[PDB]
Amino acid sequence: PNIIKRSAWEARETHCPKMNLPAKYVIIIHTAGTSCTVSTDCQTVVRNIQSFHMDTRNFCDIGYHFLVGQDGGVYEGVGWHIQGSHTYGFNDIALGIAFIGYFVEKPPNAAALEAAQDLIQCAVVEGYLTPNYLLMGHSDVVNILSPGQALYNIISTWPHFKH
Ligand code: NA
Repeated sequence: PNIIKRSAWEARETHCPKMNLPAKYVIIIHTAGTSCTVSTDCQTVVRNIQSFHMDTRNFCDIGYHFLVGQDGGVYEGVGWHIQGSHTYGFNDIALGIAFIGYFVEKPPNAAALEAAQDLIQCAVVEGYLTPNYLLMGHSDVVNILSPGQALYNIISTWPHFKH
């Protein structure tokens, strides 16, 4: 897919750690904030995410390698060659792809989903991602207690658990 570069959304220039390529994992994330369905709005959101990550979160740059808007566009975060700040303990081996929006109740539209799969496939073709890469959701990294793990299963039987 034709990637919308940092220059397009007027990203703040930085000098961050380099990425270890090819990446071996793809971690899907959602920004959990507002979505965007037209390019101009997506550029604004991406720019504001970079500012928040840097100024408030103290990250070196925006934490995602790429972001996907519901305009069907793929937006360069830090890109292929820069380390992410999206999932601690995996930022230099995992490509963090974040869907712009909140997708708990509804999924991103077909345009966004297809753009994401196209990006992942292209990553392998170009050598940015290993052909035997592991795809997972943000919560799937083992250090984040999640469903299926022994401890999670036990606390899910405790009072007040999600109710
Ligand atoms: Na986990």
